[PDB]
Amino acid sequence: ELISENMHMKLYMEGTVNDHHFKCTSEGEGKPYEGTQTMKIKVVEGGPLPFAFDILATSFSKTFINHTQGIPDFFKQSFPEGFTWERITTYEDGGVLTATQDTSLQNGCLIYNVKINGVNFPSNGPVMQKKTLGWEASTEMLYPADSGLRGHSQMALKLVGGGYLHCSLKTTYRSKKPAKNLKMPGFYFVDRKLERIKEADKETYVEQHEMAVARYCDLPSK
Amino acid sequence: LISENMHMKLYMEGTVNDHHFKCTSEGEGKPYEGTQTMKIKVVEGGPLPFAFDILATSFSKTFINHTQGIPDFFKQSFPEGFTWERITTYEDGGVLTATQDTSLQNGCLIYNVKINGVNFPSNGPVMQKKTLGWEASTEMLYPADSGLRGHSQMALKLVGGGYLHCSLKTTYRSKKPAKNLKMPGFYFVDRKLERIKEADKETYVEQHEMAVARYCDLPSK
Amino acid sequence: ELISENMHMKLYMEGTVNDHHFKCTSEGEGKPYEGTQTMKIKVVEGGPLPFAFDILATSFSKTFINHTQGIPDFFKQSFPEGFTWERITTYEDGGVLTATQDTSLQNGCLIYNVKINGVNFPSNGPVMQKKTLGWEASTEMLYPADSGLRGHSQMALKLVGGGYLHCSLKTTYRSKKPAKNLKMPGFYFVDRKLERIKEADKETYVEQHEMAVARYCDLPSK
Amino acid sequence: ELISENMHMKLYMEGTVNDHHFKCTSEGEGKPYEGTQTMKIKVVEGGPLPFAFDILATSFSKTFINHTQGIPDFFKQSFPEGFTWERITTYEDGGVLTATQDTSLQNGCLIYNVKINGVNFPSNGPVMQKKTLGWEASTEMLYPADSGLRGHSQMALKLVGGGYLHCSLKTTYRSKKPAKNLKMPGFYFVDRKLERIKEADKETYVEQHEMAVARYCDLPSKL
Repeated sequence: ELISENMHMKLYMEGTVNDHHFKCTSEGEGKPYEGTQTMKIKVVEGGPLPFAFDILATSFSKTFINHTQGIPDFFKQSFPEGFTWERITTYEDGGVLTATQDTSLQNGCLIYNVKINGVNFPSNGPVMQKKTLGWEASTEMLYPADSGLRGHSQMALKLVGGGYLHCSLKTTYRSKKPAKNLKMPGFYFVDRKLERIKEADKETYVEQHEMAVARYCDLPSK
Repeated sequence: LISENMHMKLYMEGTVNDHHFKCTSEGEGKPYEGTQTMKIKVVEGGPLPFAFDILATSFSKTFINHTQGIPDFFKQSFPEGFTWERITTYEDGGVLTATQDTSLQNGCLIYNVKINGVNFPSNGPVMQKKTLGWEASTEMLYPADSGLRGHSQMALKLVGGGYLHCSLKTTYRSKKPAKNLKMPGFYFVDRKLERIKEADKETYVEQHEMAVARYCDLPSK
Repeated sequence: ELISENMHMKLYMEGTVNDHHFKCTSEGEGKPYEGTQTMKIKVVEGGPLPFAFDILATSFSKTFINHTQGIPDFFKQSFPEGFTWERITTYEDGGVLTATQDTSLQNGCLIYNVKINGVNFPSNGPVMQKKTLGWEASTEMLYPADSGLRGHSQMALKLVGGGYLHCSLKTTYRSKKPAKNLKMPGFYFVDRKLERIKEADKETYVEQHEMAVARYCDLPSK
Repeated sequence: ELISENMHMKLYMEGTVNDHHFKCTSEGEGKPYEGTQTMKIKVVEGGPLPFAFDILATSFSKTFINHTQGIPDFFKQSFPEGFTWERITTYEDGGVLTATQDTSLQNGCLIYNVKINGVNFPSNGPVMQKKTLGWEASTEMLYPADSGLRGHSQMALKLVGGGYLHCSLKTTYRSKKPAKNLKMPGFYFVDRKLERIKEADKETYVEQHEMAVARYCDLPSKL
């Protein structure tokens, strides 16, 4: 395939959260079939960001899911054409972050381009006041809808002092390959753990590692 | 206390949109293995004009297998018991809200449920009965609001192959004083709720649930 | 017709908010065609309530709307048979209150039967802390949907210390009269001011007054 | 003062709805104190759009609100520096449109820069099917929150064949003036009517007019 066992990525991100404009770039590498990857990210315009970098974590990679149990892999199948995703993340204290993303393969490097637009993050809440400590593990459910894949997830943001801020994600993933050339999956889950591995200079340099494994529910039917 | 085999007794009243109804049920399960079966009868208001699936999560938190040493909020709560309060919101505007009392009286678990559903659309899948039961789901739980907050989503199978989506937001509240309980931190519950029998236009239903509490499996760092 | 210019009502309410059960009853009088009405409310079981009584205010009367400009009156038309309503109110701090109601006409008296179910009101928010100070005015939009009338509104709840807690209402009103026997309205608006006029005994006795007037938007068109 | 009885505007817009990229520009003029205005709009990249232009209507001007009854005018007071706004629009059938906007005054011309990001518009919904017929009238409620103004509104989109698609708007309006150089409004309403006046070329050319008037509830209080 066009997708080898070891892969590199380059990403460009532009966005506004509330009234704050910024731009980021990243480089990473990963193991697409093993479902692991690492991104090294730079905030290159608008830094330091007045908000916790955590709210941008999920906008930095769907090729790198280990699909088990024979679940067809919508993302890997989509090459050489590529795919797009579009998401809304809604925080329980009224912040909203939308993202739309293009994924292309050029010269055997994955290229990501992301546009972020966040609005209504409370100015005295944990995100604008940087009281956050990263994400717990999460499970997304995916299934065919709207001519691609729909994904639904919920995630919990660790807060200083031991509490949690909740959010939900609703995504639609769309293949640039025609649908007659795809073996579509049915309903399944992706478990993931996205972890900050280091940061420097007021979150203007960040490293992230994710592991992502696709699976069915392993419980028996009666 | 709660044994390896327990029985349960349930009464439920509610209104969906404008339709009033009552159900009862009786069950038998294994709390530490986290399996259970409920045998349900619609006793007033049957046949319901909406799919019975929307009532499924309202018929049992004692019956979760809490593995990996996770403190068990529900089993710990007895003899005093606990409550839960939930909103289920469907993507097409239906909303089902539920509040529940769990007691224990002479070795029997006793469940009392009130239901209030609104805004279920007239020509949507629930009211037109085009649903085919729920896929498996995962709830995340963590302390909040003086008990445990649970967050789940679920996908209702539709005739023809599609899905209707719904989010659940629950608060579970122990009747046993905070000082007498060991709280868990963040964890998941995986479950599979299946209809195993029906009859008489969904006025008699049997459901089986399996539920297991765990942490994420994935290597860290 | 059966709706006179001066009318009485009696109400019975039952419900639970989080884990707290309660019952209320009330009696009222008002002027249906003028859109004004007063309800005198008693909390008869579960008093005193742990939550602000404000969250129950909108669950205590759609016959008393002044329908102006010839807008057909879905509610006064539905008698003698009556109507039902069902609503969800969603608070921006995670509280949710749903209510289902039956409105009948018996010996010249309007009879209301309300069931309340409120869930997830945060223990540190204004409702549970009893730090609220009543509602601002609001405007509902209504239009035919779902074989009845759909209503959408938003309300602002005044808070001790200043500022507001926002909620949104989504309702469906349903006539017990056949469609063929109703003149349906098109799209319109109802302006209201609901005000607490009296309270005693830790909110176990309350008096509310509402003025409601239906209209179209009066702005010139192009 | 810097805001006249007649003002002109220029706008630049960049965005993506679902996976479709586009840019728009427009110019208009209007009467800030009578709260009327007209915008003529060109799609200059990505046209003809595969979605209903109606979803972009509210992202093309808060200076043109007639603030009656003495209500302090957060927007007109903010000049020469200007203000920003950020909004989420949520459609009952799953589509979401967020927008962030900068409003500036340069050369006695009002300048708007907008970025749109919409996601998850259903393929068989009226918006993706271009089966919409413009907006009914609407009311916004506004009050101080978060060091700016919070706005909540709801709108009904007319549909081919009858009936409506609902959406809610939640906005935060932020002044570039510091708070101690502003007289802040309390709670109030804005009534508006945004109307499509002309269109050409499969909606690649559109004229909208809006009238907006600030007011309190004029029902009598019993308190």
